[PDB]
Amino acid sequence: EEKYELKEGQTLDVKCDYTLEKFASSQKAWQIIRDGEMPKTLACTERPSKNSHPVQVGRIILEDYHDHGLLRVRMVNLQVEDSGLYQCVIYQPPKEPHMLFDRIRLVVTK
Amino acid sequence: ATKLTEEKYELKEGQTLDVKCDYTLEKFASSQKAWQIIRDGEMPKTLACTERPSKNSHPVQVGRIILEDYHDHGLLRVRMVNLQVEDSGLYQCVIYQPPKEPHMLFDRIRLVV
Repeated sequence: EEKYELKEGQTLDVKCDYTLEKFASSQKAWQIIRDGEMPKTLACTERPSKNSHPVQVGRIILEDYHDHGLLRVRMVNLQVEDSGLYQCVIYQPPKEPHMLFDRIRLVVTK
Repeated sequence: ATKLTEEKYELKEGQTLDVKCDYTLEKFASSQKAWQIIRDGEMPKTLACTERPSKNSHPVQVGRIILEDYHDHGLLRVRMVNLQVEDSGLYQCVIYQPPKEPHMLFDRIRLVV
């Protein structure tokens, strides 16, 4: 329930920590939580996740810092319609993803 | 947990910003490293960098910026001395690794003077 208020054109830059010894090479994803608590994946790493390589999907950039146990997420050139609830997960189909810890709320205004 | 990449430093004119940027020693000890400012609509801009290769401990001084690369544990120390209001901004430590994009070390620094 951390909430970040940003303006159009700005960048959200966050770090999601995970247990290095368990999840460093696990595939990971950034999701928006839509109506009815229904997650939608907007960007994911490769399987296995590559250390450091920036993965850019649309305006989202993922960078997995294997040596520090965190996934960095950037949402660049923000738009009002990016506003919502987001989370990092460990992406492991065909099982349901493992939520890493928490969700955040992003609010983008003009 | 999920947190902002930046860490906020609120300081007064005349004081010194003194931060550490940890890195993986066995990968990056000799790599050239830099302190950059992140301005809106521009590429990150290096204000000071180590030599290539980076020397153990010897300070590099550019204006009021002091860089020190400690090879005992793999840590880049950055100071900005005699701080001015105009120093306020968003900064990062990076490791150069051409032809890849520079690799950012955590945490970014949100400086408010």
